[PDB]
Amino acid sequence: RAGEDRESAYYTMFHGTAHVVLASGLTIAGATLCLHFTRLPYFQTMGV
Amino acid sequence: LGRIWLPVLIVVAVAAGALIVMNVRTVFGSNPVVVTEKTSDNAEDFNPKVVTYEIFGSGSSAVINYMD
Repeated sequence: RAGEDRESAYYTMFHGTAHVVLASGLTIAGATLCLHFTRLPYFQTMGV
Repeated sequence: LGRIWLPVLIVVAVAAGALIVMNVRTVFGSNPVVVTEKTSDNAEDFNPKVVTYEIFGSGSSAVINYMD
């Protein structure tokens, strides 16, 4: 919508959001992996 | 410390998290059985009171009943 062509639009999209998606995924993965350190089996079996 | 501040703080945070994990993880359980205390008395025989029964008479023999 800004005006770039499809090639430049694709490269701009990747440059601007590649790291953010990875960081969000890593936060979600790491947070859930903290359930592995609990004591109740119901919580612990959800981490991995 | 432009290139030193980050790893040091990361290590500090990791150590704090590990400490918290170690402290709280062991609190669960830790009370499976209850054992009552024992307080007995010394069972000894010092200065025991002595009770003596005596039966005597002009007869030859007798029939005797008593409480121990």
